[PDB]
Amino acid sequence: TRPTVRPRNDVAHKQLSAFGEYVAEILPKYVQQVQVSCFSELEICIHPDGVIPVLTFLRDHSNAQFKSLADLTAVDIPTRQNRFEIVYNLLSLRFNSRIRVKTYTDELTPVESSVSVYKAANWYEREIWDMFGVFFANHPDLRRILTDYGFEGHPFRKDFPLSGYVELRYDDEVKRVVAEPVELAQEFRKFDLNSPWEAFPAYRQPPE
Amino acid sequence: GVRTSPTGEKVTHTGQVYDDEDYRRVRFVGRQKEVNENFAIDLIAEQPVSQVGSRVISCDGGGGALGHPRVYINLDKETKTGTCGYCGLQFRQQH
Amino acid sequence: PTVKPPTARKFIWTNHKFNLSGTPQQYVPYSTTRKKIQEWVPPSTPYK
Amino acid sequence: TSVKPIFSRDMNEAKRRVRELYRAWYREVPNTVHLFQLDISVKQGRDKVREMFKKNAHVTDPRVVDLLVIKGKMELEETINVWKQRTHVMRFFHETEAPRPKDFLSKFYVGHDP
Amino acid sequence: LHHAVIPHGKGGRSSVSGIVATVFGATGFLGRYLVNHLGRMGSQVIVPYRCEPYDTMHLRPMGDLGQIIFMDWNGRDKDSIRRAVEHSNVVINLVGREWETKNFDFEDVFVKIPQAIAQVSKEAGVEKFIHISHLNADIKSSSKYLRNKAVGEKEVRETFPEATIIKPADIFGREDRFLNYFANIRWFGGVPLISLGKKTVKQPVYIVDVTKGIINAIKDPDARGKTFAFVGPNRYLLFDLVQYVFAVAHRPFLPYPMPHFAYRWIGRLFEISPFEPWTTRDKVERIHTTDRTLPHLPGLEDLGVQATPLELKAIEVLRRHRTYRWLSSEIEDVQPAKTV
Amino acid sequence: SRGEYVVAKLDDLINWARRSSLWPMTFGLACCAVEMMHMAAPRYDMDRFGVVFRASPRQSDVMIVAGTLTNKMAPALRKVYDQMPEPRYVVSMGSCANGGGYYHYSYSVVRGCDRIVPVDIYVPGCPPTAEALLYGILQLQKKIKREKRLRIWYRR
Amino acid sequence: EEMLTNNRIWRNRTVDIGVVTAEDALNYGFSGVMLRGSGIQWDLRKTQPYDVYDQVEFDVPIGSRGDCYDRYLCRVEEMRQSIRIISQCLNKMPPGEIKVDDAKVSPPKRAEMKTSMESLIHHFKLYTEGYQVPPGATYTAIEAPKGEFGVYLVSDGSSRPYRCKIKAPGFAHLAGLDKMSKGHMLADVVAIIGTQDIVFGEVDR
Amino acid sequence: TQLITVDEKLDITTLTGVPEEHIKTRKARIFVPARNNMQSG
Amino acid sequence: GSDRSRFLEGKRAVEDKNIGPLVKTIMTRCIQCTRCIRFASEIAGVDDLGTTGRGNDMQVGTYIEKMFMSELSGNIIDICPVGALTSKPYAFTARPWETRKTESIDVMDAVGSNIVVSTRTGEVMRILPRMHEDINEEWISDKTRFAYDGLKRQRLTEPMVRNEKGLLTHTTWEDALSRVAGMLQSCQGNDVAAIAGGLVDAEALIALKDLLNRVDSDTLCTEEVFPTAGAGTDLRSNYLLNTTIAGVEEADVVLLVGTNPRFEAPLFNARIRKSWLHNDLKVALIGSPVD
Amino acid sequence: VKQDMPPVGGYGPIDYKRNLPRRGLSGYSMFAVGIGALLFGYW
Amino acid sequence: EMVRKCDPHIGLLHRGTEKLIEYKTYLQALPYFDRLDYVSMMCNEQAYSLAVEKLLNIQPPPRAQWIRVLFGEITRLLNHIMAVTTHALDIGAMTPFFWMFEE
Amino acid sequence: TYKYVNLREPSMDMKSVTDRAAQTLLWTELIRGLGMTLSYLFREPATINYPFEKGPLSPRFRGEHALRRYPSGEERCIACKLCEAVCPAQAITIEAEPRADGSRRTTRYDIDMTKCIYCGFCQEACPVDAIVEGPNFEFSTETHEELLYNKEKLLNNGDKWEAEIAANIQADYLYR
Ligand SMILES: CCCCCCCCCCCCCCCCCC(=O)OC[C@H](COP(=O)([O-])OCC[N+](C)(C)C)OC(=O)CCCCCCCCCCCCCCCCC
Ligand SMILES: NC(=O)C1=CN([C@@H]2O[C@H](COP(=O)(O)OP(=O)(O)OC[C@H]3O[C@@H](n4cnc5c(N)ncnc54)[C@H](OP(=O)(O)O)[C@@H]3O)[C@@H](O)[C@H]2O)C=CC1
Ligand SMILES: C=C(C)[C@H]1Cc2c(ccc3c2O[C@@H]2COc4cc(OC)c(OC)cc4[C@@H]2C3=O)O1
Ligand code: SF4
Ligand code: SF4
Ligand code: SF4
Ligand code: SF4
Ligand code: SF4
Ligand SMILES: [K+]
Ligand SMILES: [Zn+2]
Repeated sequence: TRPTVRPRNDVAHKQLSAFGEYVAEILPKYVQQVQVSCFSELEICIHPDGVIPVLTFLRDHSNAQFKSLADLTAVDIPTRQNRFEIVYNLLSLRFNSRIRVKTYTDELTPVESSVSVYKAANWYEREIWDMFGVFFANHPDLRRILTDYGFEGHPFRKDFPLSGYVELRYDDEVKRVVAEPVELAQEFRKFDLNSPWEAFPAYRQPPE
Repeated sequence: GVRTSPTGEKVTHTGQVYDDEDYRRVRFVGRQKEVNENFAIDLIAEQPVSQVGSRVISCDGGGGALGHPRVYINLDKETKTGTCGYCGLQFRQQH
Repeated sequence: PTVKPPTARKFIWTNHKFNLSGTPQQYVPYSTTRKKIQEWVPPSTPYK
Repeated sequence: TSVKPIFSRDMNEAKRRVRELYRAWYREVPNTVHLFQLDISVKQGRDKVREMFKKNAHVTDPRVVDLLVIKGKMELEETINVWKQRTHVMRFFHETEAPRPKDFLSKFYVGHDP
Repeated sequence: LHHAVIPHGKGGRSSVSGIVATVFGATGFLGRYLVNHLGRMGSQVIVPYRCEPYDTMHLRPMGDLGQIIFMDWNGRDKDSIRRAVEHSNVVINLVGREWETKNFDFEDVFVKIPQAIAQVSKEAGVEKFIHISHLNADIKSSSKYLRNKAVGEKEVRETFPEATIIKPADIFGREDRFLNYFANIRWFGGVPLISLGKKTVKQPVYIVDVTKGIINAIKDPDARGKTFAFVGPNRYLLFDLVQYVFAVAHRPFLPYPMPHFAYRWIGRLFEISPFEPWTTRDKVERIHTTDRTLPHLPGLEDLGVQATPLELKAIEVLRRHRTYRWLSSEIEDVQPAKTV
Repeated sequence: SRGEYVVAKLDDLINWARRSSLWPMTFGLACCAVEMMHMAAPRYDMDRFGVVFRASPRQSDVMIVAGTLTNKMAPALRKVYDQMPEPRYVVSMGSCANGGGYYHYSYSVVRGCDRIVPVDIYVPGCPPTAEALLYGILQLQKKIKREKRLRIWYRR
Repeated sequence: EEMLTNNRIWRNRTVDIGVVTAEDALNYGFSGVMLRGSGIQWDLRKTQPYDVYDQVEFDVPIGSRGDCYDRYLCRVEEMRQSIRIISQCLNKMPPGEIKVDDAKVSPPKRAEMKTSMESLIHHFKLYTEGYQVPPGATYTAIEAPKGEFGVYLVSDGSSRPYRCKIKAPGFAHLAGLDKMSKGHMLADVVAIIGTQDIVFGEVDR
Repeated sequence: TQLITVDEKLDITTLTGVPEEHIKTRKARIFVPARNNMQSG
Repeated sequence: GSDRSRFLEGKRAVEDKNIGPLVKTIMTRCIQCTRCIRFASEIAGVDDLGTTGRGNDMQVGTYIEKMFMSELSGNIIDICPVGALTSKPYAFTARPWETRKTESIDVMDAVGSNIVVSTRTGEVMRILPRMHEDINEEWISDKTRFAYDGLKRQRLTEPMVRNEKGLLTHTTWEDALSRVAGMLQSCQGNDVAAIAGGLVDAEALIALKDLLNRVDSDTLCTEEVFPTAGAGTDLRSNYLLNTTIAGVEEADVVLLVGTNPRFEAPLFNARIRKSWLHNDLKVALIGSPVD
Repeated sequence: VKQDMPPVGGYGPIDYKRNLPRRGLSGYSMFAVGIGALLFGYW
Repeated sequence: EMVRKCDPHIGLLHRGTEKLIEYKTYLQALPYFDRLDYVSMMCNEQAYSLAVEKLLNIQPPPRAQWIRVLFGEITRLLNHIMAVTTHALDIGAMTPFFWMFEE
Repeated sequence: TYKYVNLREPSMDMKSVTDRAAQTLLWTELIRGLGMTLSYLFREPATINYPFEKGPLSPRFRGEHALRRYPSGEERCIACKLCEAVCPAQAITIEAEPRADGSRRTTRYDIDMTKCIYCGFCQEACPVDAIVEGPNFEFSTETHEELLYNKEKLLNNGDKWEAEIAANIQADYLYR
């Protein structure tokens, strides 16, 4: 198990288990699960009405001090009923660690914006409106940030296909770059690469 | 062994040539259909059948790690040569 | 290649042609396969 | 079925925001035709805003029309400020597409599309 | 019917439309918009180009990969014409010069070259030939343009009997020689007119309607041997037409009559040039030739094409020729002209 | 003839003056801007050929589309090309500007800059090396050298 | 450093220009130089050490005022320390292999693919299907020379990533541009676009 | 209260931006993907 | 398994066999698992595949130049887990990761075999079975598996009308449908009819039935003559396989009257043989003594 | 084996420091040269 | 010419990297990271490599890690040369641009 | 383990204050910059004479693609489609069939050079070294479809450049 196996850090594993016990008993209103991953990174799974109360704890409390909002992420999972999963990544410089505050919403239910806690989210959740369609109420300037101006739909949703529904071309009749229904030169060749033998026995789900 | 179709156009080694009424010859009007005249089947028909004194022969295309992976060929039929799958070489037991 | 020449093959061009683009010797792409669906040829005699 | 609203409690405030958004577009369209110096008139632009509002006029869910008011106000916010261009405004006006045949016999003739 | 020329797709840019069109003179006014409206369907278009290749470069963003084949040709050579039309299932003639040059008169552009292309299109198996005449092209007309064009039309009709011959009246576009011409006589003086420009009646037609008519003539097999006549929906006098152009362009308009005998002497003052001449007496005799009405010939409404009137697209043509002080005046901020 | 000889010498003259003083414009988009900078570096050095940057479109001969043309910057590229005075040329640099490249199937990439602008030289690479970009500029010079402007002008 | 650090024209374009306080730098998600210009002692190669950055010896330049000039000096001194680490790694380079020898993860060598059978199956299946990654979400962050470059990679258990969020430094830095250009002219906003090393491929993804 | 009671059909067909052409003219198929007979897994 | 080789030797090479124009056979790649032999012995019921030799030289084959042609001779392509028995028409043309697996239905026989038509770049590559417990358990016949290239030859691609000399010339859809409807409107009553062929779905059949009922014609026929005497086609009980295909698993006496179910409904004969092998099905045939 | 390795005695030491060499005269000497230039010009 | 409000519209180079990553394998997902920070190429290679190796519960050999650090610091020289010299270009010292691009 | 950039409190004796006042008035660092620029004036600049000289490369270099052949004429591409399963741009289109002598060969090997990212997963995934990414980088075009290489153009690149590609693989195959 020496040469080609990543060495295990039981110390950060145990410390993130203890800090997860700490946070789960400080906040029983919104913290729903606490899990320490096998490579020693903590995930605090909360309720979507707890964006402001939890993250203000972690930004301010003298045992957490998660000062920097590093990354903010939605992960569209279509097989749920709350299909979007907003992932907060928090870096604490004083205690030198990272925490992962995961929560959920579907399309129509809004998530309360956390620019009152972390100003760094001023763009990040803005991207989640542009890419996914998760609306963030009580945001300073919420709009698209990355796609085209006359762009209909949200790209990183998995019902939205790889190539969109509009392509562009210059048109010399109207002297204008116009959007037309997409006709590809080559179809995107989809590869069914899922090998039907069970790869990982430690990740087997129980049957019906 | 390249030949010319009755539309005046050279045939590829696949068998591709446009017919008489096909409009897609117009992309070669004033230009040239770039084909290769060193056909693979013609340049491997020239190679001799290698007489070897073993029942099972090992072919690797020559060069060691510069050719195809090394496969083993059975040579029991005196009717049929033992053709390598990758390189097109073919062997025969000499008895 | 006048001290250590490259190894000669029976198919390597001894006539190196330069970038022929824009000239009538240039390259034009095309499909290299054959016709997939073979159409039906109707008969040459009437049905009477 | 007891969910959290966005802005409106039921369809009264929802129709209020749809109505104020259309008021904003009807006030705005002559400025859009002027500063983008389009070759269309104000009448054709207001016909297009009418068509865009009647395209989505079958919704009965208050959260869905709340988000539609939000997306319409984002379109308004990017139209009033010059953040869109002439192409982004004229992409509503499908001028360059071939007109799609609607009846059955022409769709039978031109392809396999149902 | 070959398998590759069967139409496919949604009729977009990368569709297959089943049209193989050789558009002679596709570098000019009608050819630009015709390759535009063919390349958005997916047609293997042959562009035979006479000019500099650079002047054809703007025809490359108008289609998919390899749908436009550019090739050389010469007007006095049936070899390159046969080389270009022998794989096309439709040939379209857009060869024209509104003035005469040293190497080619009106006859070599309108009699020799169209009959040459039509004869070679007959002897190469082409399904449809299309010739573009002018609505006032008659044997008994005053300008050598219209006489040579009617002679060449009669030749094309007697050498290719299924040729679709189309009559546009006076086409206007962004690159025309009709409205830009009428807006380029604020340079010379006060836009002089023969007999005040009140005795001639016109009806101009917009180039998108003419291009839709040409393509709906290619698609429909009811166009074999016909003789269409593309006209605008509203007739105009010349005087209030020029006054409408100078009111859309928002210019000082002070007209004055230059007589019938001394305005051709100004017409010879500009055709002494080896350049593209600014005006000539042929353009004078064509502007002061009224558009005939041909009720017995079909038009845009006999191809399913709704004609667009002048008041929608004259602003599109004439927004260029404005100064800054009325650069962004709206379309409704002008008075419509008086139809007759 | 004699006038044909005069306009042939004048074609050689003005095509020489247009090819030996190509002015590209500072138009980078993506990773190919780095290699376009290295084509302006001391080692490969466009300016030894007479090839110098001018940032305005009004005073440039060629526009090297160095990088990815997305769906949000199609009208900016088109208006930048259209504000260039004639003669204007386009050297499509890199795979995303040529044919979409590595982001060809993606929703927000114009699949080739030949859809938006006319393209005179295609320089393949991801990125094409600054030596190969320099070879593309030299092939553009070999395209300008065989222009026939006043010959076709005299023969029309 | 001779051309720019002592030059008065450079100091007059960089001393007052774009000052970032400490708590606002932690607040806006700044990372790397944008923190280290503001006096924040944070370098991800010393704090959360990865591959062998615990076995090299180098210094971390810390700014004093947070302007363009201190971040300039931070970048110059990081080039100095990069020469230091390259000298150490050219002296401390061990012998060994270059891929991980687990052949289900890394492809095999070509001489052992064209002779053996298991390595041919693994070459075939690593270049056609690829290796299966266990299901789970990770956030791996490094100190790119701009700042924290991070990948939040969520894997479903197949050979294709389910989601790959790319935390880039220039995104948060160009966010903080809105505060940093308060009370300057046009000719200083170009220096602020400079001192935040904004490469827009990572801003726009 | 701070909660609304919606008894309507859940309909985001106008928010996803997908055109009508590929909402009513497509037949979606929900299926357990059948096993490839070359393999036993 | 592991990830490298300790086999520092020279491998064996086994002679290839010749068992037909369907199954390309390269016996070097075999692992001697014997799914060949248990398949051809229990389900195909041929007893002409076997194991010759002994030790590491044990060649799985026929021992003679015998062409293994059963009604289910292609399914040894399916169950062989190695590439020792590949399809010979499908050979070299495709590769499974790029194939789109469209789940479809056999129409070659009235068994109703669930299949997968796997395609590539808009072209049918091959046809495999699906696992359906009551029809085609995970097998198909050889006609179903290898009748995909007749699907892509001799295809009617364009409307063809009679010209002035009675030849079939190509034409548009407008002209062909107009010249059909011109004779359709001049027919009324029993002046127009129809013959329903072999491969025609219920959508087309009810389409043409509604079209010939707008003309009020009931002369709508099929190729295969079913006797209408007695109840005829009214009750569904006397023109079906009323029990199930699965019910042959339950039965004990199956009487076959006037049919040859090996070649007409081949996987139904496979179900009769599996009930014969396991559930001891007692079979009787009235007709010619077929195999 | 035959692999890319550093030599057995290592490499030479690589300088990585600031070296701004402090050239130029003093301040008083530069003002002396300047005032001497002014006085010679004035004379 | 005093600055009151800056609003950076971005997304003019948005190509959808992290949607194309979801449809390709891991070895195929690596060359997107060359093209995100295209003056910090092997840094982003190293970051994605550490991400996948963290998920795989495997570690590189020692020589691979020292080569990663060697070329990561060469990459650090590359990115800081780009940063410093184009910042001096945007301010106006266009000369150390040309002096450092031979390096 | 850290250092403070720009934390130099300057000297405040009359000597150094007079030195900095003369540095401000008499422009000392400006003359330092002028001296450094004049010192790079008098060098040999690194401008190489392209196209009569060429840039330095290495045998790992990845340029225009090519299909190689055995030293008996038979082509190497045995139609096994790994190079389209690993191609990150999906720039390769392969269709195959058994030819006359029964050997597994291609009938369509398209590489779209304007999709290709020139990363060489095809030349390292090929189990027979059939597809290689050669040394040619001076293969620029003037028309877009000229960069859509089919099987014929790639065989022509292989036969044209085999005298160089075989030597590069001969010099490089011990590192892979
Ligand atoms: C005509 C022939 C050639 C002329 C010389 C050509 C070579 C020199 C040019 C070098 C390159 C310059 C390029 C542009 C530089 C732009 C920057 C610049 O100039 O900044 C100006 C700088 C500005 O300095 P600063 O902006 O750094 O000032 C510091 C200000 N604080 C502290 C607020 C930051 O210097 C000057 O303004 C100097 C003015 C002229 C000095 C003349 C001194 C006369 C001394 C008389 C005697 C004094 C002793 C006491 C009295 C005795 C009486 C007898
Ligand atoms: N106002 C109008 O435009 C109207 C025009 N028409 C008719 O429509 C047709 C096309 O008109 P339009 O597009 O406006 O004219 P253009 O001047 O814009 O284009 C005519 C084309 O013909 C080519 N051509 C002309 N003479 C020759 C020659 N001797 N040899 C080779 N090529 C030649 C030109 O080639 P090159 O680019 O090399 O010069 C050019 O491409 C003409 O028949 C005209 O009479 C009818 C009604 C109105
Ligand atoms: C003038 C010379 C000698 C060089 C510098 C230069 C070019 C050509 C183009 C550009 C450029 O620099 C500016 C500023 O720096 C970057 C840096 C970039 O990325 C790091 C980048 O990416 C799109 C774009 C740019 C500009 C750009 O378009 O030639
Ligand atoms: S063609 Fe490729 S390497 Fe080049 S700029 Fe585009 S993404 Fe970057
Ligand atoms: S089924 Fe395949 S592996 Fe098994 S004995 Fe037959 S050929 Fe060999
Ligand atoms: S794919 Fe399977 S049957 Fe074919 S050679 Fe490899 S291990 Fe043997
Ligand atoms: S080098 Fe080009 S053809 Fe080869 S795998 Fe990479 S992108 Fe595909
Ligand atoms: S080029 Fe190589 S990897 Fe690609 S199909 Fe041919 S032999 Fe296989
Ligand atoms: K098999
Ligand atoms: Zn061999």
